[PDB]
Amino acid sequence: YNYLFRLFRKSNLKPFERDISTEIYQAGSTPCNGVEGFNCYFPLQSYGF
Amino acid sequence: RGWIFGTTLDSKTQSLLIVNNATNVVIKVCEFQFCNDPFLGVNCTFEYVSFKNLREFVFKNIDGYFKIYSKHTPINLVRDLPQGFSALEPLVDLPIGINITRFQTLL
Ligand SMILES: *[C@@H]1O[C@H](CO)[C@@H](O)[C@H](O)[C@H]1NC(C)=O
Repeated sequence: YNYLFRLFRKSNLKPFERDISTEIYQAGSTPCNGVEGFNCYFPLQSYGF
Repeated sequence: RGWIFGTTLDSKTQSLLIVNNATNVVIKVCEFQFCNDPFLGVNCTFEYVSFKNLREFVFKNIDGYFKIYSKHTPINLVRDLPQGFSALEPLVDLPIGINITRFQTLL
């Protein structure tokens, strides 16, 4: 679980753009207020190889 | 004596700091929590080290590179920008990969 990838973003990256940010992704009508929930996600998955 | 560049300028996203030390120029990119009103007087993805005057600078961000051009010239008169022409020459081409939407100057 040491390896991760971003599953969601506000918009696609520009060429060689690097984005660390772990602020909560809002996927819909739920106002997330800085925490996970229904349609609110921590934007990084792990591969679990 | 320098500049801040970024999107949030709060630590929620990375930002670029450029500072002149008179001994050196110091450049650093980090998740900085910058001051509410920064000042000078007597993690981190990248780091680098190296009226009478007019100093001119051009800044642009392209394909993750941050490009700087500059020129220094004397001036004869002090009211505002002197009418005329001279071209700025490339200073540095930093491979930083950060997004920029806002900036501020360090007085
Ligand atoms: C760069 O940051 C701005 C900050 O407002 C944001 O709107 C934009 O989506 C970002 N650019 C890319 C290519 O994601």
